Amino acid sequence: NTPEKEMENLGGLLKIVKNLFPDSEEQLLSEYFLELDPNKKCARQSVEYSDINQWDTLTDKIIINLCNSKNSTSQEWGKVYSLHRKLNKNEISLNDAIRESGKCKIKSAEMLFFSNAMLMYAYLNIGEFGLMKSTSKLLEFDDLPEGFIKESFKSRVSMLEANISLNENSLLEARQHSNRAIENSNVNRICFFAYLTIGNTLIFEDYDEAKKAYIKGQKYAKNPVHQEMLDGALCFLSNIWKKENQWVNYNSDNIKYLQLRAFYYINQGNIEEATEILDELSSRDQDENELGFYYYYKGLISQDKTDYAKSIRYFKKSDDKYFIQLPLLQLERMG
Amino acid sequence: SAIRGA
Repeated sequence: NTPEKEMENLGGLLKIVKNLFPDSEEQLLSEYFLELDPNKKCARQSVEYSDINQWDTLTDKIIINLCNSKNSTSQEWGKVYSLHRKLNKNEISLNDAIRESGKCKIKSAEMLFFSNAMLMYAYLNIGEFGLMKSTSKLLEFDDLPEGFIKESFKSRVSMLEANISLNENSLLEARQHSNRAIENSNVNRICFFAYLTIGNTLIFEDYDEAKKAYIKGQKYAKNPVHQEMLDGALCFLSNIWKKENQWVNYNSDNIKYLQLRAFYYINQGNIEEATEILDELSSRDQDENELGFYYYYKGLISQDKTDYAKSIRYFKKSDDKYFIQLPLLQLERMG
Repeated sequence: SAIRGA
């Protein structure tokens, strides 16, 4: 209960606020984290706890305090997390991010570990699943000392490995990684993506069981960004099984949510406005995995097996062994 | 497109 500046272990104060004030810990520590000394180890722990929770407004202000600090380790943590947030907010390109990180450099085992994990999030975001798979082999947990950060990174990696297993069509392994992230984490973001991934593995097996997993993930979808993603997953699930879709996004310019609205229009029969959506997406820079879905939706409209051919190539280029079964199945029906 | 996340 000492003043904010001379705190010794956040890992003790955090374990008493989530058990006492669990429903309001975001606003409580949004004021407490900013009063910590940016030169101490506690302030460096706060940027990781704020970012794992994706309290983006809080994270961006802790980073400013770390960058403007004058302890070399805090400056290193602040700059690495700064590049991480830039990749999240699409204000720097991945090709320019790998060049930045080269000229400094990094010497703490935590930020040397997180530098590679950060890239795995970007690889996931732009559908470069070959680089994500291979990068995870360079994450060695034996280089990290035991403590608060290591357990937090273990949670991050459990969910990265769940998506690697999903992309490789290892559904049981993906569910095991997602279940271990749930059993050993209390962060809403971790639990949300765990149940989002569980549901993704059941999209083609059973509609209800996939929806049961997304329903659990709704309980952790307080972040409106997470809400938009769960809506897109439920929109994609409703379009696959041809069920009532109450999650169609009409007010968004995101490539993936625009595709899902076009997917919805295809199932409705509004070919004119499904084509118009796919028409404008042709002027957008879609990643290799988005282009796999894009040409699959094009094939459902034009019946051209060459559209399914190019969908498959794009799915193999991004190394997606799971959703590639959508164009493959649609031509097995054609003969 | 399906929605993935970690």
